[PDB]
Amino acid sequence: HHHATIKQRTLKNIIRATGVGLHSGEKVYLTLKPAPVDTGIVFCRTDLDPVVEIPARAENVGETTMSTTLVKGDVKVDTVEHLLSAMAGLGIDNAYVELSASEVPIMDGSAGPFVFLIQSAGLQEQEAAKKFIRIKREVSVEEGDKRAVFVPFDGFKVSFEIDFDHPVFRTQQASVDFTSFVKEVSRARTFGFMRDIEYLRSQNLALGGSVENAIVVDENRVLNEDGLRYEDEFVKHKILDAIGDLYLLGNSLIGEFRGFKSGHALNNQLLRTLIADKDAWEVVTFEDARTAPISYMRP
Ligand SMILES: CC(C)([C@H](NC(=O)c1ccc(C#CC#CCCO)cc1)C(=O)NO)S(C)(=O)=O
Ligand SMILES: [Mg+2]
Repeated sequence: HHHATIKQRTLKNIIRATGVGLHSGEKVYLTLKPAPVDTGIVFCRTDLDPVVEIPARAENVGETTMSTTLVKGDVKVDTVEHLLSAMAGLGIDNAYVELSASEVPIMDGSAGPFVFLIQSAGLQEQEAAKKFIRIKREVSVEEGDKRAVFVPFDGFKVSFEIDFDHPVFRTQQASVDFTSFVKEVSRARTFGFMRDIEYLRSQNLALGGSVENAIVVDENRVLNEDGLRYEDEFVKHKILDAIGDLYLLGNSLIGEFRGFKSGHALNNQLLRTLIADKDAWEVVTFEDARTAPISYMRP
């Protein structure tokens, strides 16, 4: 009976998965491996000689059209946000993500398969304190009517509001206080509208997309035969995307995020503004899990 530091976590065992890239349609082999303390999440292109390694950090984000992409020179890793959301939701600090192709596999469009594979392998607590980024001041970015904000909050909470001119919503808004990740949002799938598909595919985007890995919406209806997993699956997926984009900070957050029609580009603009404003955040640890504002599942 004593105080217990909240510790960094990595994988207990290797995870292997095969899939297809949502936007490239390429077949890709994925391997998640444990990593030492303070490594962070690092993506490794193992189809290249030499292997190119890209830390999953805000400073390495290149394009943010359709998905969050990591770049180093001529080498990219596309669509990292759903896997990163699973890592953040489960509290994984350190891991190598090996990919045989430029895009993370889409799986079923959600973080569900990733959390299942990770939790089946199990997590391993490590002998070093977990570092948190605590929001100390309000930080806001806007572009037009889009908005993304960090607010101080003793915990971790994400709110999101979207406005789509579309019958399938019959405004969607949701707030989640991390209730917890596996239950609340992990299973929420990405979505696409048929009105955009021919244009997107002409741009070598959405080439792997299908009803097997996305909610496909036409003029009026969801086309997936078995429908939605949640009444508010769309905005729940926006929250999933935000959690993964925010994990590009490299540490879990103590604070609140509020998104208003935000997406990957504005999310990354928010992280860059936050990092530059060192008055607005500090790195903290917790030597006694009992007085911390966050708690994590058993490993
Ligand atoms: C929701 C987004 C934030 C983004 N999703 C996409 O990009 C996406 C997803 C699915 C399809 C499809 C299909 C099909 C079909 C049927 C056969 O042609 C196309 C695009 C995302 O989840 N990023 O993390 S989006 C678009 O609002 O930016
Ligand atoms: Mg998404």
